[PDB]
Amino acid sequence: KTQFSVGKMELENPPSILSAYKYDPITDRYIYTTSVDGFSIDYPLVLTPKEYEDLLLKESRRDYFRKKMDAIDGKKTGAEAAKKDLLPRYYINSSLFESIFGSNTIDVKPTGSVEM
Amino acid sequence: LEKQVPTLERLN
Amino acid sequence: GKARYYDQRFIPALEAFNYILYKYPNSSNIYTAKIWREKTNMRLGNDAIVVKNINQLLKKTDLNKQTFSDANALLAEAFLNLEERDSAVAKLRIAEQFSRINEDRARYKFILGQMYQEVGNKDSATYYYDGVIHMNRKADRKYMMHAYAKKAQMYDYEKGNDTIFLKTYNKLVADRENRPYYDVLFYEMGVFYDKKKDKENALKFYNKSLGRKSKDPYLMASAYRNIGNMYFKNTDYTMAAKYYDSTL
Amino acid sequence: TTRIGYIDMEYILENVSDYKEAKSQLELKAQKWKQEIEAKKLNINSLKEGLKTEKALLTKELIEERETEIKFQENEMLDYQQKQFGADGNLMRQKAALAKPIQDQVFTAVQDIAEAKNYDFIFDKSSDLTMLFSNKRFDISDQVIRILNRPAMADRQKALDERRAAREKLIE
Amino acid sequence: TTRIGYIDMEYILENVSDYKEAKSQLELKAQKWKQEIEAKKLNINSLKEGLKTEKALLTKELIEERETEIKFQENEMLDYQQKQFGADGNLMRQKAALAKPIQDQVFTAVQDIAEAKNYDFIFDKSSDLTMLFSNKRFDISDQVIRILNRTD
Amino acid sequence: TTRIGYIDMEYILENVSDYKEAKSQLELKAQKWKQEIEAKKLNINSLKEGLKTEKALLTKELIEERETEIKFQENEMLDYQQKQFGADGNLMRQKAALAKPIQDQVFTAVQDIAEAKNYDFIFDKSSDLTMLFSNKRFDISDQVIRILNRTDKREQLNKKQLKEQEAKENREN
Ligand SMILES: *[C@H]1O[C@H](CO)[C@@H](O)[C@H](O)[C@@H]1O
Ligand SMILES: *[C@H]1O[C@H](CO)[C@@H](O)[C@H](O)[C@@H]1O
Ligand SMILES: *[C@H]1O[C@H](CO)[C@@H](O)[C@H](O)[C@@H]1O
Ligand SMILES: *[C@H]1O[C@H](CO)[C@@H](O)[C@H](O)[C@@H]1O
Repeated sequence: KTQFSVGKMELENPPSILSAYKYDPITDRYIYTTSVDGFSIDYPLVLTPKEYEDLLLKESRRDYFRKKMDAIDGKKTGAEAAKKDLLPRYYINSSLFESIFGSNTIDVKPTGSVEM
Repeated sequence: LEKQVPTLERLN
Repeated sequence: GKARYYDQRFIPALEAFNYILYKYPNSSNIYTAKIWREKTNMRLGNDAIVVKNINQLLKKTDLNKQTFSDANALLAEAFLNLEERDSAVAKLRIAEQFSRINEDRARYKFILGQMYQEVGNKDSATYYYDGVIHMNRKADRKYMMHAYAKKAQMYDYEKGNDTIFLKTYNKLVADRENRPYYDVLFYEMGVFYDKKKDKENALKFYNKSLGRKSKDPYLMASAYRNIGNMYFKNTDYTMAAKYYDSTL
Repeated sequence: TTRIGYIDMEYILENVSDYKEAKSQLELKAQKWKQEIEAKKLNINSLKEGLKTEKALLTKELIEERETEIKFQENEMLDYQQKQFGADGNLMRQKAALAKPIQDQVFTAVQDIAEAKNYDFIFDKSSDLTMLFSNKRFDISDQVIRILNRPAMADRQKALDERRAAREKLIE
Repeated sequence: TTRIGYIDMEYILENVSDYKEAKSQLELKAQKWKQEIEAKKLNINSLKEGLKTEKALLTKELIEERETEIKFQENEMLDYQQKQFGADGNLMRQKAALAKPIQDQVFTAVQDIAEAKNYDFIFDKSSDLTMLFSNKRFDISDQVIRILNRTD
Repeated sequence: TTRIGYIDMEYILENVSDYKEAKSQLELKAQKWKQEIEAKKLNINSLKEGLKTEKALLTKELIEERETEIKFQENEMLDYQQKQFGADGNLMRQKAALAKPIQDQVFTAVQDIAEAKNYDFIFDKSSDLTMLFSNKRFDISDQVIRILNRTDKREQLNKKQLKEQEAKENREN
């Protein structure tokens, strides 16, 4: 035994609970709101430009890296589509690899008769 | 008119 | 990278070109990779960076004539995106001068004529349209026919000679090799007769252009709208309404 | 003496049916709450329309009393919404209750593998911290999934030896 | 040869000071502010409905002043919301004043421990999403707590 | 034992000149868009003032047409503002797409560095706050920056240099 310090895993919000950023041009702000049907579930988070921009850039960089390595790995149910935009250095696909013959099937068959 | 026909129907 | 670029997938194309520039220093395609990276950046909306890098590369490279023309065409496109008409004109002039492909040369001369016509310099626009005409069968006939159309657009209606214009465009429109562009010519002739206050001939040539079945929707719409305007200005509002319904 | 592995919890949870079942149950509960809130909204709108249809007939005291009743109903709706979908209650609790069994199974498998392979830390590749490089032999996602769902010459020589042993044993 | 430790920021924060009670009070105040915002939204909606009900009886001039009053109320609610819940101010400023001195002290103590004991990496386990499992033997939070408690 | 390296993506993006220049150009484009929005606002205000000045001399129908035109202009301005500066507008999308080629180059360089030097893990230190203290000995950000500058300022070898390189690399056989 090593007495691990266990973290946690949690479910995400159901699709009926929207969570989005809205741009208010009256005050030129970006407000993050998590609402089910217009009712703010938590406190709204209003940020300035260059405050929303930094977080958006950080999350976009993280998502880009995550999608790239998900495509590289391949076992994520959607990486096959993203493998096209990958550098071929990072993966090998068998659709363009062939054996000495195109398949392993044998189909040479005889027809006719033989008499003794 | 059609908004006040119901209260016309409503009585007592 | 080239296949991704022509598939309009610019981020992976840039990745391929950057990998060429990163992994193969001893390659002989370094300059081609640099130019292709720059045009990919231009497609991504980085025209200032493109101008800077291409100017840096062209400073001391003495590269091949065709790649020099390609780099200058890229510079012209980047300057167009930056809204610098003079720089774009100069770069496109160099690209057309150093180009070896006849189709590209005709396209560049046509675009130079278009630029000068947009600015209003009818002398230089006429020069470049005539240069396209002088390339008679070395390029697609669309460039020559539309150069004739744009030369008709820049006609001088105050001092110009109507007889020479009419004879030239009648010779053009009575030619078998010009059939796929008859509409484009016919419309122009109608416009000419529209601006000389000759409603009969203008209507006749607009009808010819319409009967040519342009297959370009805006040419058909323009002919219908021009006939509608001719009828509207003649206090004939029923036919004007009919032709407006036609162009809608 | 300090080994680090990674889990990639997204891929692991993609291979657990209980995760999809829990997501469906959470969606069903959310839909039930939304339907109840919609019923309350319908009642409040009916009250508002009833007040509107007589706003030009009765005196100010009755109008004010009905408006206070409508405000009380709206406050009751707000309290119900804060109780159901709010920051603490009936959604956080439901999410925790639904995720507790899946967390138990997944973390039991991960702990078993970590103790077996003597890992000191087990990071998550799908978390906010991004690893641009991973050694790919410290990835224990496949072993966790298997637990939850339950030198060519040397290889050739081993295969030949196994074939010989199997053929010898089968006939006798 | 690579030495790795970790800390639990929440555990240290709760141990060194009364962080939990102040955080709960701040959460209650934030919930009160959110409910006030919802009440303002309800009042604005009621005013809009009342204006919509009475339009024929108006001269389009009192309609204009009622619309300006509604817009003023909406802007007042919006600026109140920005002031209370902005990325800097009255919630983030209060949370910062609550947790910033202790966070800086913990950072300084962590740097001192890392320099003294030649640590290579010190990870923060407080997120609980990354760092799913930790050996708890490479845990230096009691040292951080004792260093913090040494200072008055 | 495991060898851990890390980069700082914000630091790398700060030490790339082309990225900074592109960001400045994007800010200039955003300023131009804001000026266009201001021009639209000025036109809308002029229309509103014109309607208000002569509102008594117009019939109900004409007032309705002028008000509909003003509403159409206001809706067009709102649509332009949301399309250019929205949460997923042109400005934000173009800002997010600036670093993608740099991210590709950084990823490739990190793979190559981790292959060269026996690194088991390479983290992005700026992705989250998990990495509290990181020894600067394991920061490969400056190496990545050197690689990025090297590929940015690449130069084609001359014919003599190419022949020398071929002779050198062909010496194994
Ligand atoms: C491009 O070039 C033109 C003339 O060559 C300049 O006027 C312009 O400012 C830009 O540098
Ligand atoms: C374009 O070209 C014409 C003929 O070369 C000039 O006259 C004109 O000024 C412009 O440079
Ligand atoms: C063009 O010029 C000819 C003579 O050159 C005229 O006959 C004609 O009417 C038009 O003016
Ligand atoms: C509009 O009107 C013109 C008038 O001839 C028609 O040709 C056209 O088909 C459309 O009805």
